[PDB]
Amino acid sequence: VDMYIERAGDITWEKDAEVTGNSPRLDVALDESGDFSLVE
Amino acid sequence: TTDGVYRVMTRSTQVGVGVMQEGVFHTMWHVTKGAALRSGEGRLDPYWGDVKQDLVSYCGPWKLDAAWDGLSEVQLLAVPPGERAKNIQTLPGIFKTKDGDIGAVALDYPAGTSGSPILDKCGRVIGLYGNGVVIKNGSYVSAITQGKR
Ligand SMILES: N=C(N)N[C@@H]1CCCCNC(=O)[C@H](CCCCN)NC(=O)[C@H](Cc2ccc(O)c(N)c2)NC(=O)Cc2cccc(c2)CNC(=O)CNC1=O
Repeated sequence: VDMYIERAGDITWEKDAEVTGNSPRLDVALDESGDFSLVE
Repeated sequence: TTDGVYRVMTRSTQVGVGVMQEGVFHTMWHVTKGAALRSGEGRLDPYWGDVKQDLVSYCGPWKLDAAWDGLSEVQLLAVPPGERAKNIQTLPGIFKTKDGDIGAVALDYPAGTSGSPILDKCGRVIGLYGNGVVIKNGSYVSAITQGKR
């Protein structure tokens, strides 16, 4: 079970990047196992 | 252990992504479950982790301390399986929890993109992508998950 890493890039901000996605405001809960769920 | 963003692979399948900064490798716990990592010919051992935060660091303590300012657009430096690293800009939403608000990004990528860094305009890593919720239409919203340095 060989788990390994390989470099993929430099960490930089890219000027004039594509902007997408909305900005949802959600009520959520986080349990002790690190799982988020919606509060409905 | 040169600074940068890395794919986390198993042998190959990409199971996630992480950040090398200040000699410490940072990823989400669910990517590795704390298992040791090979880097070229060297072994990286876990140092710190927290299941509830879904984070783990290797070779030293968590180094990423920048925080979302609660106002500005951010960039996901997405490293999807089989695709080159790319930056996607977005205005975060909010996870409202009993313990406070967490910035959150409504960007949906394959599971193996877990651990991709989220950046502020100075290029600082304000958290990692990939612990989130599935909303009613089936799309995904990720917390901006950041540790404590
Ligand atoms: N479902 C999607 N549209 N997009 C997701 C994006 C995955 C991005 C990387 N993160 C992960 O893999 C983590 C791992 C586990 C970390 C746990 N502490 N994941 C997640 O947070 C969520 C957690 C979750 C699960 C169910 C929920 O009701 C809520 N509130 C939250 N886990 C999933 O969605 C699983 C899932 C659910 C439904 C359909 C799919 C996958 C099929 N989609 C894909 O295989 C690729 N896309 C996908 O898998």
